[PDB]
Amino acid sequence: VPLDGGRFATSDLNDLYRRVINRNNRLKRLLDLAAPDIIVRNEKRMLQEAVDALLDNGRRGRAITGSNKRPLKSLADMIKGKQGRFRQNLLGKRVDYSGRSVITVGPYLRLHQCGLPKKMALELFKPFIYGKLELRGLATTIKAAKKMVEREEAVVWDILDEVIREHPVLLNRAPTLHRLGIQAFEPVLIEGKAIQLHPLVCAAYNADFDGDQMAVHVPLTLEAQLEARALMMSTNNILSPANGEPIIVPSQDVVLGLYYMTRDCVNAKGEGMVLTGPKEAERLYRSGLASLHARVKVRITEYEKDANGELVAKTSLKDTTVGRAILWMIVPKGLPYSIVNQALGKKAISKMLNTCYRILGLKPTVIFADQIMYTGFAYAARSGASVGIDDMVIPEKKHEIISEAEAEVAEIQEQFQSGLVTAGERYNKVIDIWAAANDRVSKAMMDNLQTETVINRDGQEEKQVSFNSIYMMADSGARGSAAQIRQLAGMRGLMAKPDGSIIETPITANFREGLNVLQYFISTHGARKGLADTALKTANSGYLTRRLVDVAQDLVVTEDDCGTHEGIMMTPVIEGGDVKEPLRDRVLGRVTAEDVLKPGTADILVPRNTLLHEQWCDLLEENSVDAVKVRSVVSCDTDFGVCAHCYGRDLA
Amino acid sequence: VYSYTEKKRIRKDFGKRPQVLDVPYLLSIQLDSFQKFIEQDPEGQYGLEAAFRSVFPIQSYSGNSELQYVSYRLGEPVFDVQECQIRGVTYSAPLRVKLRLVIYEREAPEGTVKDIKEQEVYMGEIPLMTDNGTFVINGTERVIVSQLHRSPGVFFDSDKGKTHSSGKVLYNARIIPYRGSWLDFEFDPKDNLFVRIDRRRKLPATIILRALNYTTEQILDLFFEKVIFEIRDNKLQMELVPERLRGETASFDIEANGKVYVEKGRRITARHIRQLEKDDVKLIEVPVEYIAGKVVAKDYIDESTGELICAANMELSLDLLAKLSQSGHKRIETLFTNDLDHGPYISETLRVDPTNDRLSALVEIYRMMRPGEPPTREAAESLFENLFFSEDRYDLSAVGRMKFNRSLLREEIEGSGILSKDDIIDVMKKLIDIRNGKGEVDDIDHLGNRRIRSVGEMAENQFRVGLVRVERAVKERLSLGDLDTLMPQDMINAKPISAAVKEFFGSSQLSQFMDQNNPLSEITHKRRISALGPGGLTRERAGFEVRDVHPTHYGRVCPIETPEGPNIGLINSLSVYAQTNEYGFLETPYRKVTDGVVTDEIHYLSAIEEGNYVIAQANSNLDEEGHFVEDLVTCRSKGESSLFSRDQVDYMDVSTQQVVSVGASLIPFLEHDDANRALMGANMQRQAVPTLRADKPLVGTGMERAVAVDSGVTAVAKRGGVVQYVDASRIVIKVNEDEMYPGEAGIDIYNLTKYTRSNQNTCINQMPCVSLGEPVERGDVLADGPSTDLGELALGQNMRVAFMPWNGYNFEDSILVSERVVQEDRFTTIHIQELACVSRDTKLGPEEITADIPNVGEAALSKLDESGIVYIGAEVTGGDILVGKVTPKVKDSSLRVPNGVSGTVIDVQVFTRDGVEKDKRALEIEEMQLKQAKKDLSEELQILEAGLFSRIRAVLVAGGVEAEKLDKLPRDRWLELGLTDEEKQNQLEQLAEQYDELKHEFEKKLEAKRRKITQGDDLAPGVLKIVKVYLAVKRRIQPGDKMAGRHGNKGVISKINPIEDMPYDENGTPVDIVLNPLGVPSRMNIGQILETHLGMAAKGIGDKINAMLKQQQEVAKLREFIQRAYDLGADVRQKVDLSTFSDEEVMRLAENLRKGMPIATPVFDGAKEAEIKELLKLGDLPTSGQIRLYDGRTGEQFERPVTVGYMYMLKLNHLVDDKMHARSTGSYSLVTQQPLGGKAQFGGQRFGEMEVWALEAYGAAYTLQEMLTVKSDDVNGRTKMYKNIVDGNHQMEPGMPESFNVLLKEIRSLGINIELEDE
DNA sequence: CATTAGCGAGAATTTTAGTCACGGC
RNA sequence: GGCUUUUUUG
DNA sequence: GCCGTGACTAAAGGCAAAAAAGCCTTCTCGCTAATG
Ligand SMILES: [Mg+2]
Ligand SMILES: [Zn+2]
Repeated sequence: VPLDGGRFATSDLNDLYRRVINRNNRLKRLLDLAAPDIIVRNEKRMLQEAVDALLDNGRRGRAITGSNKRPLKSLADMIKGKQGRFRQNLLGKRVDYSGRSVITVGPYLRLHQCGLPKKMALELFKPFIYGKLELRGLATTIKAAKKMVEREEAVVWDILDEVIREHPVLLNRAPTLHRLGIQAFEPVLIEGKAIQLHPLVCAAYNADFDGDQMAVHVPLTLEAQLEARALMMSTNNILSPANGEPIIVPSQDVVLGLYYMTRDCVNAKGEGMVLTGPKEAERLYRSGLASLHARVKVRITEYEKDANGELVAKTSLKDTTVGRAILWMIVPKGLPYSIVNQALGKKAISKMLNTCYRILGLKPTVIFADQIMYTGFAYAARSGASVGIDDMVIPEKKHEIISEAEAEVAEIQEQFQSGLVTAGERYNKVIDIWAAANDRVSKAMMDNLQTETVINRDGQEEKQVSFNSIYMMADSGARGSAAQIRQLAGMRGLMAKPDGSIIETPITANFREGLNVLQYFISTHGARKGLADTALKTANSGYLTRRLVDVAQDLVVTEDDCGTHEGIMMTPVIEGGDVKEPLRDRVLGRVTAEDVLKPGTADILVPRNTLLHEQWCDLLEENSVDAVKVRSVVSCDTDFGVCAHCYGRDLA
Repeated sequence: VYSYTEKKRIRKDFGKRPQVLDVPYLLSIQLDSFQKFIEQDPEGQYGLEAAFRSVFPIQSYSGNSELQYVSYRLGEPVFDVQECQIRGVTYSAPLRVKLRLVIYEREAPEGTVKDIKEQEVYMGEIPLMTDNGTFVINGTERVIVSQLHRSPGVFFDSDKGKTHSSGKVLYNARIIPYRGSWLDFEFDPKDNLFVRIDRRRKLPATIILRALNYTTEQILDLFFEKVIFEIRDNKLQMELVPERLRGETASFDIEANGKVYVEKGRRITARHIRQLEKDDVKLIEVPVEYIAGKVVAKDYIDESTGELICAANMELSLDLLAKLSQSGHKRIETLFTNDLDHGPYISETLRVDPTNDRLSALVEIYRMMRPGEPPTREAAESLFENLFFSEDRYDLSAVGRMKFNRSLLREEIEGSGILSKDDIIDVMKKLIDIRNGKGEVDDIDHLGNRRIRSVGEMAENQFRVGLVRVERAVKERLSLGDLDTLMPQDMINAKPISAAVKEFFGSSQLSQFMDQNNPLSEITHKRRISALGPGGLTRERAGFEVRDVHPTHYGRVCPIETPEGPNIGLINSLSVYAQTNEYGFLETPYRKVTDGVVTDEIHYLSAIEEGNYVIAQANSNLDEEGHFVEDLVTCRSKGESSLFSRDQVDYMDVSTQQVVSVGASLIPFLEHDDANRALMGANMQRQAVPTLRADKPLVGTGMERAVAVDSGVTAVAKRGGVVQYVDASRIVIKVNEDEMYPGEAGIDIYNLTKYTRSNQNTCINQMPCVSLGEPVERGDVLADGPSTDLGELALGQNMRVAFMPWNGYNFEDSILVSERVVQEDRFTTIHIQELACVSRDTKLGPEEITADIPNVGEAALSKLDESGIVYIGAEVTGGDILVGKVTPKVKDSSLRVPNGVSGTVIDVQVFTRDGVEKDKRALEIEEMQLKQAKKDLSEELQILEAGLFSRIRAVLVAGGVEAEKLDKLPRDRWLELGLTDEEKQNQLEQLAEQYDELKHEFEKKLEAKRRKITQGDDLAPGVLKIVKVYLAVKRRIQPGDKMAGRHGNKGVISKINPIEDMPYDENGTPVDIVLNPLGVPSRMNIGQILETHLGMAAKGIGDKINAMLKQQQEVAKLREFIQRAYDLGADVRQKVDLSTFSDEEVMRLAENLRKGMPIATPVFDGAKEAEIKELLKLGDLPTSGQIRLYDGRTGEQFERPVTVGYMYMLKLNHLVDDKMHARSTGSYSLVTQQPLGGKAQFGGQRFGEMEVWALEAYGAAYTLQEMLTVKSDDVNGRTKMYKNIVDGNHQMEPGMPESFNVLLKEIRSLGINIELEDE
């Protein structure tokens, strides 16, 4: 390749070939004149070395290097290794019709659509614009259309909007950890120079809005378009292949808003009335005459599919809160009312959402999820939940507790002064003492924070769940855990040395108050170790992933039935105390290797070669079966494939 | 008391700890290092002198000719820093040395000088420190990080049995020289000692032991203890001491003098030892069978026969006893051999030694060093001698010698540069002691075993290597001796040394590309320590132990400031008060405490000594007399912190700040944040971007003035005085009569750079921040630099923030921004880009740059001049043309605008080679540059002859000429006025004699500037001329920027929102930034909440000052109010009385406070909540700091009051347009026919293999096939689809991946036959 | 006017698995 | 346009 | 005398992106250009 100027850039292969041909010609000319045999030995040996290096460098020994003082690339070098031809140009190759941008959240977008900058749309679909323009007769020649598109004419944006009505696009984030890393969408034109993305899928991508770069590709053929529309839409991906747990679980503020909805108070403005229906409740709240959450009785209607695929309604009165009545708007017909009458934490709602998918199918549940989106965001915005410096209520007793702590240690060290104890005994004593003090302080600060006093309707103090903001962030499960709450107001706890030992003196201070110099220094050991572990784990783990790909990349389902009865007995796991996992889940979604036998002799509870699901599992729960032998892939007989029944029910 | 520069705005601070030792010069580590490199050192122990003394003098092989060094000096630089930056030349100075040539007669006694010749000889160009302390190589600025490496010396490491199944602990000893070959000693699982050299094959240790002319007997004597046996009547007796009775079982009864002392059969007892030492018995009979396991210590031969009965290192038996008894060997010498105390490891190695004559040992060593070579005995001797005794091919340096002596408990700390036999013997003894439990192993991570290697040592080593090369060359030359034919300049070649130095400074693992996008990053990059580079670990070879923080890191390296990613724990920055020791070890300040009194005495303590004393805590309560107010205090002794009495304490930390680096120090309220988010915040603050207009942060650390002054980005008042003339580019300072020089004092001139390109396309601007006619003093701040205000660091802005969810626009981590922010342009920045065009001389006619361009419309030329250069100030757009460069075919290869970028042209620079005609545009730019230079020069003249003609008029007044005539007569006419008065004439005539000299030197310096400007610029070979264009672009905030806080709470802008829709309070003042509170508890970095609350406190005073200023109320009531604000606090060290301040000063301070009172905070002496609440009480804000709000969308009142305040918000160096790009169809790689990669090349994304598996996981097949074949490399097929898309048919074609064929040929390029099959 | 570079073109650390030599009863 | 070397984002 | 044993050696260690820099052997001489 010629660079600027008279110089020509040289490659390693050319230099090695030149060396080899020079030596070959030298030996040829020298041999034609019958030179002394001593010379030809050295020339032959050096030609052997040269051809060796050309075919492979550094393998035998000292490697030929150039002006860079580095080993020149060989033929084996070009084909082996990460920089080799395979892993950089056969299993992966840069492609056209692609773009890179930065993710930005968009609330108003529906589930099955994503944003897109105008510049990206124009650049990506320029090939599509030319054909449509000639079809509409705006321009005749390709060059004229090319001139038109760069001019940003009025018709250009209109035709672009016309041609990208339902043309699917593919979105992925490097690194693409799991198969959910690639999803299709129907783009919609927006302003700016950044891509707008639906919120829930961010949890699936494990992508936070911290500046992550996002990639766009575009399918071309009709087959590719229909393929993406039928498979890669978000609507068709709600249950992860990893497990049946839904992957569209709301997180953070949506959970916070929903929790703020369904939470009663002892007394509030506009409490104790009776309302015709949930529709009236919205009228009261917007007018502000009644508080968002107050215990009242409202007539509600629920539909049940208990009949043979038929919906039946009923009407009664319930003792619920206004907010729950508001939330009842978006609930579809099938779901019973009892599932939206609790505190509605993060665990419940997802589970609740799961229940919908168990009954109403797919379109009702995606519409339900979008409605949860909109309502939760609106009411969280109205909620005005904020964190303040006075929110971290410091426990009063904790202080003096630390005082009394010194007491016992003031004695324990004396035991070492008198020699009645060893270093290990004193170490274990102080470790246990500090652990007990930490537990006591944690319990006390839980007790002081989680509850509050408030006057009832009759003028007496009543105990209800406290409305301190941190408690709404914690108990709702939206973000954080009890460990974080302990770290905020309570004392930090024992701290670990780099090797693994524990410093005798724990961090008695908390983050709300100040920290002395040494304790902050001590805490850095664990933080630095965790950061290093996170930094170096992604290299080792991902490589492991690759080793799993090649071992099992030959497995494709080929035939429906293997026609064998061999299987593996399946029993719930037990360690001698509580069962780690019940027998229910681990046998779910499989088939019976042999028919289920009742404890009553000669009774067939379940026929052989039958799929298992919830309608059958409860029968096992009713009968309380100890174990069952089920079909597995390890026993299917068909070669070059896997029996369809052997793998059983597919997670997706 | 305060100087005038800070009287403009006094910033209140909290804190109760008085300061004892202020922050020193932040760059003292770097500059003062390189300083020690260039001056003339009479001691000859530093820099060039020390390097020369190690190479000079040199002698010939014949010994008749010699070369000596005399003296050296550094020539003056050709240009200054600005000219070198502009012209792209290395700011360097020539090296001048004086050499001595000596000749000795071959027919005369040694020392008889034949002839002498002294001559200055050119050595080359050495780069020099900038006043800021950087390097200039090719118009660019580079800095040298300080390498941290393993200290030369000896270490004893244990593998903890990791490599062995049984887990038996192995101890290995490593000696590492400063330069030379390494050396290792190990224990095998079989419990034997082995030696290895240069990480080579394991070899038995004793091979080298006898290699030093040691017999077996001497080795055994050195390594063991002697036991003596005496032959009595058919008996053997041994001289027993109680001390040697450790870990022994009494096989036979121990008795002497007929009395039984120790029982028979069982183990020894302590009481038996006590009774034996009480009896004091030495000699005791021993049974013969008890000696069945004893190895004879020495050799035994028979005098009569003359044959060897039994040599050393063989087990004895009863028959050997018979021979030694019959030969008269009554005394028998054996080894003590107590496995539990002195294991016989050496003897086992002796039992496996291949030879003993030391000649076959040298042969084996020779074969070991180089396999397959003739075992020449003298060659082996020479190799050993120059491998372990060479003065030059091996060296330990002074520091290595001191460490070696200290480790082996030696007293003297001075020694030679080579090793010794006693040294290796003592190393073996200590290794044996470690194996036996005596002593203890050392730690690699301890700072006492590591040192910092600054730029001075790097330069010294590289220069020494070059000098070694050149002296070998000149030795080879002088080997061909001559009868003084040559002059002592020809035999030397400056090319090797010059090339080595320049390449090391230019391209090296440590010569990183410095990034001065803002002063804080520049400072933290200058003070960075790296463990990479030569003689250090790599990015991958590093383990889990080096990355970890060590308990001795306290006060020396910041534990929380370091880059995160593939390299963690290796690029840790130096701490604040840290300085280097003379040997090269890190040391920290401490205060000596005597009799429970903390005086002001300051000591510097290294790492090792820190383990021998007791160290207190910085935030330890103290009285006014240095007494700890309570007897029980927290202190640390050795990696552990425990309670101690007030009398055991010896040293206390000087201040709280000495634990973090500057980057962490600038973080306010750090003491309430996690280490992780603190690190993230410091790292992000390092990546800040200059603001269009700097604004002081409301909450600060207190060292902002120090960091601003120390960094060389803001002009500082070199001398005190008053301002005379002011300009947006130039500053004129008239010095006072106190600081004026005795001769030619005059005044001082400062030039301010305007919009100069940085190293990351950021705008570097200098801002004059002083008024006319105001006094200045030494060390003040005169010109605000980028992101600087009144000598205070100011990176970002202060926004009205409110923690509240808002319709999900800040769903996960994003930030909502009101359009009011972009209305005021408070975040719009300036970016400067470079476009360069090169005109070389190729074939088909040289590259010609002219406005003549074929097949182009008049629109392209409309922005071009006749000379082919764009006019200054044109509004160029993307896709246009800047310079017209053509080559005859005519081929149009002219430079064009990069795609997708617009801007405005600012400056054009043209470089022309010497001897080449300069075109009209070059002549124009040259003439304006010369006019500017001469105007500046003539200005300095005008001032200087103003002074001297004022002196002339004063002289003529006294002489006799009336003062009125001097005023009336022409100014220049004063010189020619009659000199009739002799007494004054003696100086009146001299006045002209100096005026003529001054004008002549001005003329010659002006001509020098003119010829420098007209000088043809040096270029790369084959390059005729080049042209350079500056583009400048304004960037405004658009959705997608990377905008963050100071506590690691990063985020991305979501969507610009009209201000009417933002939340607002009862007063109607909107809030412009809406964060997401949910990120607080998870990040648990509660500090930012306190920061916001303190922010409210600042402006709680700010508005009130604006109130009186609007009402123009009386000064008196204002004066006390500001007085009341400062006095707030508990036992605050800082106190200010405004009574001394004048009314004008008070008014100026008040009006400068209109934007709010700044508040400082020490990192660990920060303010608590009580004073925050009290200060908020001084304002009219609620104590809880949670005011209600109203939504513009709804107009109602939120049920729960929320927190609002000002917070210091930063914009990072990540713009959407720098990352937003896409490719439809463009170029292709010539090799694989695949699309390229990179925005600059207009390439597309990379189809990651990870997502190839991910796509394959689904049922998706057609899309994968399309991605693989059509859009990647099928040049034969992708063309059809491109045509097919035009017709509207979205039909594909399978084809065959072109890149796959390539591989085939590659495999076909070997002796491997591969081919496809039939259908 | 007189002397000489010169370069253009040509040429001369961690971890694991596997294999191989010695040796032990 | 290939390689090398740094720096940075996730 | 064959299996055990230890000693020696080959091979890999994340994904994507950006931003910079700097190179592509070295020795030798005749007419043109650099130099005095
Ligand atoms: Mg992220
Ligand atoms: Zn099967």
